[PDB]
Amino acid sequence: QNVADVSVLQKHLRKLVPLLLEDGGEAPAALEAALEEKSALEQMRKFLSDPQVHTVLVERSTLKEFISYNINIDIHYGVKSNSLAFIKRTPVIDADKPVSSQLRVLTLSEDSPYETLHSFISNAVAPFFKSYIRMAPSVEKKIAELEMGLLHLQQNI
Amino acid sequence: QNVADVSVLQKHLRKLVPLLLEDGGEAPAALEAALEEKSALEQMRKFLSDPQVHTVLVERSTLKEKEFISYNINIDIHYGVKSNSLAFIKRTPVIDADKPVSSQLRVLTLSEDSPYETLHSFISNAVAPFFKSYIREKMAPSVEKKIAELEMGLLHLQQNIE
Amino acid sequence: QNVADVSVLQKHLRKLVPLLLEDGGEAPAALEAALEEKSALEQMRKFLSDPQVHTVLVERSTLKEFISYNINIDIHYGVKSNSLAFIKRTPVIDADKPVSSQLRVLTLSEDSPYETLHSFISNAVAPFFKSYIREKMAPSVEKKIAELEMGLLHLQQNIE
Amino acid sequence: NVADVSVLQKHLRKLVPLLLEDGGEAPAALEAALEEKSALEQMRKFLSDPQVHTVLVERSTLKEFISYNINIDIHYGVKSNSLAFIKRTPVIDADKPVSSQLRVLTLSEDSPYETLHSFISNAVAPFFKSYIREMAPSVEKKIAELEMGLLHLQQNIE
Ligand SMILES: [Ca+2]
Ligand SMILES: [Ca+2]
Ligand SMILES: [K+]
Ligand SMILES: [Mg+2]
Ligand SMILES: [Mg+2]
Ligand SMILES: [Mg+2]
Ligand SMILES: [Mg+2]
Ligand SMILES: [Mg+2]
Ligand SMILES: [Mg+2]
Ligand SMILES: [Mg+2]
Ligand SMILES: [Mg+2]
Ligand SMILES: [Mg+2]
Ligand SMILES: [Mg+2]
Ligand SMILES: [Mg+2]
Ligand SMILES: [Mg+2]
Ligand SMILES: [Mg+2]
Ligand SMILES: [Mg+2]
Ligand SMILES: [Mg+2]
Ligand SMILES: [Mg+2]
Ligand SMILES: [Mg+2]
Ligand SMILES: [Mg+2]
Ligand SMILES: [Mg+2]
Ligand SMILES: [Mg+2]
Ligand SMILES: [Mg+2]
Ligand SMILES: [Mg+2]
Ligand SMILES: [Mg+2]
Ligand SMILES: [Mg+2]
Ligand SMILES: [Mg+2]
Ligand SMILES: [Mg+2]
Ligand code: NA
Repeated sequence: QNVADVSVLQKHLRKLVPLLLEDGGEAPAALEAALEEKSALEQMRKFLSDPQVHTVLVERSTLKEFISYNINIDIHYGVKSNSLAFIKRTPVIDADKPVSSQLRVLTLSEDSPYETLHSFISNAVAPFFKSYIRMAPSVEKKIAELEMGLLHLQQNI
Repeated sequence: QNVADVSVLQKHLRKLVPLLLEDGGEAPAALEAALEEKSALEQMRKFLSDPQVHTVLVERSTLKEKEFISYNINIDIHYGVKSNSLAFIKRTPVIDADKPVSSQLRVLTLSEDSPYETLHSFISNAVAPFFKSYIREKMAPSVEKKIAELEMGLLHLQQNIE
Repeated sequence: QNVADVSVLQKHLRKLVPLLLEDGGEAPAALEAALEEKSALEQMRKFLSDPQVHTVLVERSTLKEFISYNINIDIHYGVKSNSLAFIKRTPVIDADKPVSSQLRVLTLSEDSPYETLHSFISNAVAPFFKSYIREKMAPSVEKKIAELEMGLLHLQQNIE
Repeated sequence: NVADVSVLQKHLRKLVPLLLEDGGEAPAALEAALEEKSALEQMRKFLSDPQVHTVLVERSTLKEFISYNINIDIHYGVKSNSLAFIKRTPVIDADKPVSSQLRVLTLSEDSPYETLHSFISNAVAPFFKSYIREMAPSVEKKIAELEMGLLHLQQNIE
């Protein structure tokens, strides 16, 4: 019935972002600028309310010193960007349940995407899948093949 | 080369865990007990200093008694049926004392939902678009297909138990 | 040939822990959480099945009135921990015999370890050993027990 | 406020069957032992007298007829399996749980050299090391010597 208000996501990000993309301390003015952009507000409302929108990215960018943030639905890489991605666990974010129990969180660094994805596949997805299953064998093998593929791309820079 | 002290990871977890595995508030007593276990101190120390240990899992479990909450910290990444977890993966072989801890870790949450669904969601909603976003701007198109096959495979696995 | 299932050990601890580490009553929820950890299941399985693992420790810790349990193979002291140590009598715990006949049990308190050990040596080990030998290296071992007892007594006295 | 003898009896009625029997209720043999006059006096002493440190509950079999006996004296018997209780403080207080005030050690019918070797090697030595890692080195070495002494005594009769 009740979709969470945008302010619930803003408040959550003011607390979470400083822990994951900064060295602690309070939410920087730069992050507050991003949370208040009209575009950002509409992207965040869409994420909260629309079952077809699954993700939101908080991206911290530096230029040569100068820190900037941006909020958008699109999950992507940037050479001088470090990001936090939120994935909804259910189609809509319920105003009546805690927000943290409705999201999955992943961080995405400025490393080569081949390295970052290799690391997530090799160190998290592969053992988590094996832990459960120990078509399933065919999916275990595809995880292994994806891991190798990514390792090759990473080695071939 | 100076390795970060285990207190650096404890302090970080005290702040982060409540935002990700609880509904905010202070670090619960159950978490502090898990952070002070001798076994956990050992596991955390290996994570900080041993290039061969890539990961650490903070696992929050619930038991029916009304619910009893327990935490446990260990290197092994696994699923639990009434467990919601935070996994840390190191970006480099050792965690350096002289840089912020948050800059040296990758974080992923792992819920109590069916792992087929959890993994489908990470592959479909993060791994796929992150990869495609990068290659758009020769193994590469074959890895893109492999991600699509993995995605579909996890989708079918979930569908089969719904 | 048949190794006892981890559930045999869980059941035994559910009954025993409340009498030795609590004031009776039912197995606390804190103990049940410790008993179902994956790390704990693996440690307990290794204790039951592997000749090179001799012990398992059930450790009760207090924080701040907040009680936590943890199960692990390693025998150690903790400043606000009271523990129950099980030592196997044989290399492998046999499924076909009662579990209690296959274990030795020792409790290890939150007291200074000098005092705890002094007490076990002077009140149990010494008189047990003497009872047996009285009923060529044996007098030499008796002397070693007395030296150890003395040494532990002095270590405790030094921090009093 | 010193503990009454019934506090120790009740505790033994619950503990003994877990440690010296295969569970079940306290056998009549244990109840007979807890009501002997000699046992009652010894238990009373244990509770109240600073110079009595220990009490043993000893389970004996005769070819199987089961017998129990409670006495202060800690000793081995070839047909006996025992539970030893050691007081942590000079007297046992009624106002605190009795379990918090005792140390417990089981003592089996195995060769005493083997039982003692096992306690020293698997409990005392790592417990002491864990502490002195977090005169002490001389005691660590005496532990190792005792361990070795017991090992050799057991090997010699194998
Ligand atoms: Ca912007
Ligand atoms: Ca634990
Ligand atoms: K924008
Ligand atoms: Mg700023
Ligand atoms: Mg960039
Ligand atoms: Mg949806
Ligand atoms: Mg708590
Ligand atoms: Mg501990
Ligand atoms: Mg739960
Ligand atoms: Mg783990
Ligand atoms: Mg600093
Ligand atoms: Mg991170
Ligand atoms: Mg992933
Ligand atoms: Mg299907
Ligand atoms: Mg069994
Ligand atoms: Mg409890
Ligand atoms: Mg061992
Ligand atoms: Mg305590
Ligand atoms: Mg062995
Ligand atoms: Mg065996
Ligand atoms: Mg001390
Ligand atoms: Mg001993
Ligand atoms: Mg009674
Ligand atoms: Mg005394
Ligand atoms: Mg006697
Ligand atoms: Mg040893
Ligand atoms: Mg030693
Ligand atoms: Mg020697
Ligand atoms: Mg010899
Ligand atoms: Na008698």
